[PDB]
Amino acid sequence: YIPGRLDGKVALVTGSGRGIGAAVAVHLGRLGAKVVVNYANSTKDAEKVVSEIKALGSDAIAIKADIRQVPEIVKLFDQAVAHFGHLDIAVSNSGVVSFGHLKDVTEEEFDRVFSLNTRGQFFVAREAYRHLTEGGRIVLTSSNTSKDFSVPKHSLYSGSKGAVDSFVRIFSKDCGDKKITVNAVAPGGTVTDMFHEVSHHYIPNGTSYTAEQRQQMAAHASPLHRNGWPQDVANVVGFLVSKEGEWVNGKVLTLDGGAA
Amino acid sequence: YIPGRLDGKVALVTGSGRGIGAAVAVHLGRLGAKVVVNYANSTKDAEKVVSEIKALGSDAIAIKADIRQVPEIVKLFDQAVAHFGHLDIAVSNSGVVSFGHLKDVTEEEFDRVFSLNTRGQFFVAREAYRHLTEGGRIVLTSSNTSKDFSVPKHSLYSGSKGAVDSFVRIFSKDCGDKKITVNAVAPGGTVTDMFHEVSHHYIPNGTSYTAEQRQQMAAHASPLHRNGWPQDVANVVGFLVSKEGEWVNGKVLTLDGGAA
Ligand SMILES: O=c1oc2cc(O)ccc2c2oc3cc(O)ccc3c12
Ligand SMILES: O=c1oc2cc(O)ccc2c2oc3cc(O)ccc3c12
Ligand SMILES: [Cl-]
Ligand SMILES: [Cl-]
Repeated sequence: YIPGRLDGKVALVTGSGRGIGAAVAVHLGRLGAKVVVNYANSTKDAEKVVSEIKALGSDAIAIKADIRQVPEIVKLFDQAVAHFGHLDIAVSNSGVVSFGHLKDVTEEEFDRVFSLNTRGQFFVAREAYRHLTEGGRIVLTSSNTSKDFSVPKHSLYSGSKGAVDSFVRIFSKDCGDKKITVNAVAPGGTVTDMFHEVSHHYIPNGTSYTAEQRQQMAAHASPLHRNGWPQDVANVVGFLVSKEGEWVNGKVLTLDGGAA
Repeated sequence: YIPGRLDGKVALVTGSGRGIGAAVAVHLGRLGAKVVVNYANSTKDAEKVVSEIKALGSDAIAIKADIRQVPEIVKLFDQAVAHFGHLDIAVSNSGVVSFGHLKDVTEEEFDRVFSLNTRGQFFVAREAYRHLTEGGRIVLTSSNTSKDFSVPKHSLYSGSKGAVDSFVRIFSKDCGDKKITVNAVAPGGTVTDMFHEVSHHYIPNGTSYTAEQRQQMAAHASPLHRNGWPQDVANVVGFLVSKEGEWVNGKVLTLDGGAA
């Protein structure tokens, strides 16, 4: 047995096609877990991630699910257990971003956001509790915008994650009857191929700066003067889902490199 | 002009039929506002509240709305403005409580709770922003269970209010362009005719105590050794919606008599 490692464990990771989720899936594999690469859209991308994990020496399988549909969350978890025999760890990176002044937010947008970010993650936790081995791990994704960062015209998204913060604190109480810990990670601005299409929303008069200037401004918000990267979040998830992360339970960890 | 008072103002109060909302509606009337008594169920009860407000010397009107239905929120606010000429203050006391272990929470229950407590209150705020006079006031209802109090088997409700906390902080940014402040009150256990039917959920082995013992236990949780009452919340709402409450903006105030 090697401390910090996940040898002999089985982990399920949602939102694995891209960005943060992909880095998390690969990292848990690097740590020695077999990985269910759950994803929402591109099967080719997901199989890419599977292939990286196998190249590292761990087994993986891509299982698609629309996490807005609770019946698909149930089948995802059933299939995860049937394939690998058991499931120890469940990490949700499922979510969508949204912007707009309160006055302009529609019913349809509210539902688009809450169905995935809040309702979807809630039922990922339910199904993880139901399927997990004793002593397991659940990690959901919040955001620095929930409590630590105030962005005008970002109320809907901020509240979608505020819900998750409260969920995990109470989930840790309920899930203690299988000795499963429940936490959330709350990333700040993290660079992916999508960062550049939305970074203007986070800066006053953002469209009057170039993408590169906006990335650099995001970098300077941390006193370390660099951007957050998907590996930064994976590193912390990896610790939380390890044996050694056990005493962190019912908490939300803001991962912004010291910006707040 | 009398500091703290609301003379010449028009206020709309949701959830006014009963409990906290009723006390809030009557209080804003006692402070000199004309009141739209919005309610969900009993018209007779709502007209009772209207009658109290008129007996105090202020005008009031009962307008029903199902706050789960955004089209009815729009009409409620349109009708409020058409009746009184303008609207200055909007207070939501809309919500339902829910209990259950994570493992047993259904899609239907999630939706029952979030549609009112979170989605409904969000759109009350939207419509209040859209209809309010400059310099107005929006107050939503959170709960001590959002952040300050951890109740096992209460994750769904806790997260429904966690969302509201994040909403109001960001709403205060957006609503500043009409100089409207936005806050929430987060009551703890507050005695109403309903308190006794659910107080067992908040105490380990609660059903093995009598209703009166449970009420007394709730009283002892505050270092003032009394229960919270609807007037306790009304008093604070009244301050927030006054001129003198202006510098409290974007905040959630936990009203538990010092329990936390
Ligand atoms: O581009 C971003 O994407 C994000 C995404 C999130 O989920 C949370 C925060 C951010 C975020 O914060 C910033 C601060 C700046 O000064 C500049 C850019 C950003 C920026
Ligand atoms: O009965 C209650 O109803 C509530 C309703 C709420 O919305 C929040 C908190 C409570 C609450 O906290 C308690 C603590 C005790 O020790 C005993 C009873 C209660 C109790
Ligand atoms: Cl994905
Ligand atoms: Cl009501």
